[PDB]
Amino acid sequence: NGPEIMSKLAGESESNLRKAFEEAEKNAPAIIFIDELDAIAPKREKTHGEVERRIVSQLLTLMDGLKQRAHVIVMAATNRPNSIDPALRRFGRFDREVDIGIPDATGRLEILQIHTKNMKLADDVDLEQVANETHGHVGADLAALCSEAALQAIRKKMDLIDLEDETIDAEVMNSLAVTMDDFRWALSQSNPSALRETVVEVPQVTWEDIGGLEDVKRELQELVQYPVEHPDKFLKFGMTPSKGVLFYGPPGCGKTLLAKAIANECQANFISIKGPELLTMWFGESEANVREIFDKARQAAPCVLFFDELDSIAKARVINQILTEMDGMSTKKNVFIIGATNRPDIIDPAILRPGRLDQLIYIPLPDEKSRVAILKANLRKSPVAKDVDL
Amino acid sequence: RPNRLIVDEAINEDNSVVSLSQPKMDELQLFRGDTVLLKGKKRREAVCIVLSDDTCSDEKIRMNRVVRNNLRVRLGDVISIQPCPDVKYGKRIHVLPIDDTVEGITGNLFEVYLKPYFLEAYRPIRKGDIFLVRGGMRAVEFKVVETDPSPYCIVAPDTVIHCEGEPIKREDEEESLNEVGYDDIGGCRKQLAQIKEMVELPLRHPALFKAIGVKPPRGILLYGPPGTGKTLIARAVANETGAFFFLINGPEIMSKLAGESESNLRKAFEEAEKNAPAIIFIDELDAIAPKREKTHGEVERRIVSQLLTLMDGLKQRAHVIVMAATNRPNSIDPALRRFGRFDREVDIGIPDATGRLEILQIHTKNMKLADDVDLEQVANETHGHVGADLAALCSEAALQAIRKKMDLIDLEDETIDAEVMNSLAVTMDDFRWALSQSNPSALRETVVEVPQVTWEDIGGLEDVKRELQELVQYPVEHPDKFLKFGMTPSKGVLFYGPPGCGKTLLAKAIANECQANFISIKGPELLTMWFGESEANVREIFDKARQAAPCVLFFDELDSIAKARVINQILTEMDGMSTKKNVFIIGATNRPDIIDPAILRPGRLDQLIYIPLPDEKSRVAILKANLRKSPVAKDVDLEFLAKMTNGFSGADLTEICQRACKLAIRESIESEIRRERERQTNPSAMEVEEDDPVPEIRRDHFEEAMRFARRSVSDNDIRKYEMFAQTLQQSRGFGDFRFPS
Amino acid sequence: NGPEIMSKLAGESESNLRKAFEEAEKNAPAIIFIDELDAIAPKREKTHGEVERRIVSQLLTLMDGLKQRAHVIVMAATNRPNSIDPALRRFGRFDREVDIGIPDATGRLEILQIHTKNMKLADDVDLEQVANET
Repeated sequence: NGPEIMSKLAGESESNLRKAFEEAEKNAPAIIFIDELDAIAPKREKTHGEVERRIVSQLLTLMDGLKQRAHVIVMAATNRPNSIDPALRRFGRFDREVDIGIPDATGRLEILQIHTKNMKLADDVDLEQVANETHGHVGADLAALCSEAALQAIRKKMDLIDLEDETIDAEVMNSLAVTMDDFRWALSQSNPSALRETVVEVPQVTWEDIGGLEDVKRELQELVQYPVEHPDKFLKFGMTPSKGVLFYGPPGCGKTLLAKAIANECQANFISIKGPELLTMWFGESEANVREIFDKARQAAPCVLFFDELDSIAKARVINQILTEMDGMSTKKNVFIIGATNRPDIIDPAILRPGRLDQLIYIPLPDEKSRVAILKANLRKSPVAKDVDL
Repeated sequence: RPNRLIVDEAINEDNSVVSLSQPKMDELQLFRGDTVLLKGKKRREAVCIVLSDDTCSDEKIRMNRVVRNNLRVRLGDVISIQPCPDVKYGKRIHVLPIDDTVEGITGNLFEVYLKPYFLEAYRPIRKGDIFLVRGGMRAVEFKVVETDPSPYCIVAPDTVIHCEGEPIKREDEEESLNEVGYDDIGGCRKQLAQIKEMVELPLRHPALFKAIGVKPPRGILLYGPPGTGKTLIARAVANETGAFFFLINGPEIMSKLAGESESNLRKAFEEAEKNAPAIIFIDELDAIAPKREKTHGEVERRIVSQLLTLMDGLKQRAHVIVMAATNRPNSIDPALRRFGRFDREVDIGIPDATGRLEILQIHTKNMKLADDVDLEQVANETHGHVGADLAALCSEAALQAIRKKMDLIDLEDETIDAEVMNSLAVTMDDFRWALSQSNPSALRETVVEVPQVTWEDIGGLEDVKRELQELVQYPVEHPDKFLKFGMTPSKGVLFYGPPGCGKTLLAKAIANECQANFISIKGPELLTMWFGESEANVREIFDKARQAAPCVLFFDELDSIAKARVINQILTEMDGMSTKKNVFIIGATNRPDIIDPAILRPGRLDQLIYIPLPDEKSRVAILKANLRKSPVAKDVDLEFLAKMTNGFSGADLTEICQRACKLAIRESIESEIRRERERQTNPSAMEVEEDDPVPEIRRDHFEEAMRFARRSVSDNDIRKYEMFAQTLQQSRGFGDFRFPS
Repeated sequence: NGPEIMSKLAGESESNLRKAFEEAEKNAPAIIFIDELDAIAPKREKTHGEVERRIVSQLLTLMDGLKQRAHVIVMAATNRPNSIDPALRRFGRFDREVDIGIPDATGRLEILQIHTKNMKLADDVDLEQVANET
């Protein structure tokens, strides 16, 4: 445990660490686990004493003191890789780093399928529908949602669970099933989501969601699909792939709904940062805080990170912070940078140098077939009368 | 279920006796010589033998005074009766004279007060029973505290005696009356109901929660401003059930030596684990676990980590819950707000106006009030007071009523006679003095409440009323029809108009109509964030709105920072706010062109309702509305004053109904000068009646106050808002077309 | 005194505070007095160690540990109410705050009338005139 080897006296916690690693060495092919690593080894700025430095160095020495024949591996658990003392991210101690991030929409159905096992549900509930909502929930929040819905279904049955019957009879103990509006109450009335950061997923918009623009479809296919679906033919005659286009057009003509379409078609992940999330970096002088949103894109290899209104800081830097990062990013990874704008003349011309952001695709106003496509697309949910022409 | 019955008066003198009805004998089937337990208030009980008589009613029990007081029940209250087959003989119940009517007798009195009184009855005596014995003009009540059998005892005469201790005074009663009830706490009735919902059903039913498989809570945060009795509420919750309290103080486990405070924490959690379904309480959490910035040493980090380890080390079968108490949730070490330690967080905030009446109703209990006082009136004022401040107000008013009676409370009578001790009642101007002369309010932050303005307070604007009804009421009163054909609700409108035409008095009206809470931040509270670079300080004013679910947070003059950021800080927060919560953001402005256009993107703030100048019916409505308090003469016309003031804004004609009041108060002050300055003021032909020259506002006060009227808004600036209304394209273009047939 | 319960060894000043409050509890209706409160309980910014936090918390616990039947009241003495640790201005410890400010012109005549008692003055002096200045 994390703070259990912190709540000892001085000079005794290291005895516990040595005893734990000795018990790991003596036993079978085994695995130790360190929970809450950032409470025993924070960043160097959060170390005002010295006994914590003794614990950290003891951890480093005992970590490097293992043998490859001993067959013991160490798993730690933090929340963000910049919240660790960087003296233990060197080679030999902690290198491979996996990311069990936020579960997505269809990744949320099984996590409450496993919690609704011992609870009798009725036939009106629809786990797919509640899974469709609850953006931002984590597994513990969904356990709390299930418990709150069961408690609301108990609390509506106070007409039988009375004060006159203190000992509760065996009637309601096995004859109460939760219904759908209990879930909607427990979702609506309570449960604030504990999520504000980015989310990686494949989008579900389709190509016919915005019809037309066949030249743009052919161009985006030539710039995204072909360097990843056929990577050998790009090596036959040596053409290097491009690393990003720049859309520009009138405001609100389906730019994001077009940028997500190629991500869905390629089965590629899609992160998205926006305007107000961007310029709040340099309004509060946190300029060196785009490295994390780029190496997060490095971890998910086939992604397409999408800026949005990157001219928002051109009302009066961070363009240079992306600019020093885009050239340092290699090309064997297939991450692409599509940026959107509405005032294309006010942009910095250094972003248009060949190598950084070369293509300039112009998105026009919607034509007729695209208009009937988007008009039918917005009326999926609403039942419309059959004689309503479109 | 025929168990609970009301209690009424009795005639008989026998003790530990409960009255049953002779038509109902065969359901309980217990005879005369059987012992029963009676459930009473505040979790204290007593035991009795039964009597079967006809003088009792069908649902009413006739019982004597001391067991009515041991159950703490009075006339009207309903008690329960149940059989208890665990009757047995015992050894040395510990009797003790708890009164000052002993008359100095000491030694062995128990041969005439105990041994002849108990026999030929099988007298059942529970621990804490307050039965009296009268002998020789000495009515001594023996409240036992140590009973070797459990829970009650039958006293035998062969029981050996143990009475070496000293009789004590009323202090042991003073440590039993603070086993308080639900009625002893007011001002937070909603939060009391919510925390009772959270706590009480696991505690009284430990088996059903394990039976379904739900998780009982492990830590509740009782955050709120200090002094509102956040420790009395936990005592009430624990004592209204069969719990066991344990008060861990804040700096008491900080004032020990090094290496010894953690021993106290381990001993406290071990005592909680060993005992019953219990509740510990940690007062002043932010003194033992502050934010990380306020930790320069390391021993405090050892205490914090010890708290974290012992918090996570509990089991769901142990049935112990932890309540802490801070003042603001950003004032805690955020390593203990994770899942499993402290998640559910209730908010016993500032009591409101009608929430303040019961909190001094409970303090004015033992003080004799007169008939002129009006607790509703003092409750109407005192904005900002908390419960301790109202206790101080009551004490200061009683002290001022004492201090005015120094003519009898003299220096010649050092020992004060029993006259003024029970014949002094507080009157209303004492309360007004103690409110005015003293008691600064300890409140500056926001307040959540439902407003009390009504729709007819500003008449007219029926299109705006229909629009606000369509944008606020229908997504919450009928949430299923918005799901039938999938229209998502909007999340806020933006008013704009001339300055002072009743914007806030219109925005509060829909909050009152929807029975919705209403917070309000203003201009100078807004831009003082970015003038002192506290830009990341709107997250708290948004999640405070998240906690109260049906609220309508109202900005005011949000263009105040457009004289030379925080618009971006609201802008990154509004998109992150979900839509299943029904919080709405109505913002007001006066210069609608200077606003940031990024606030007008669809999704953030879409609707643009234009509030015009007040028309005629709205003018007569607001003019009658401002004259509720002032008595006005019945011949003072108002429809003629309505259609005469034509271009006047709503904030200008609210001024002339204060100028007329000032012009009448001048004449009513001046008329009293000559009446006391009568030359040769003789008792002959004296006006014993009050003449009352100005009893109400007459006609010529308005006829003279109208002469100083001035329209504030010109014509050149109302054309600016009309031009901005034309900048919205305003349904212009093609116009009508028809579908083909 | 203020720094007298600061000039002890570590772990011994709290013994002095407990002995003082015990002597107040045992005796008559009494009054204790704490001079120079801002040297044993300053603002939180002026606390770099932790033993001063132990003294402050000991003062808080012993302050709240009194009973209304004990008849002991506590008077402190600072120079400005923003120069105290604000954890002891809550309800139950230190609420009522009087202000013996600067004496005024005619409030200055009696304060030197009481000092010129044992000094023989002549007839030409005028205490009202010197009171008018200063």
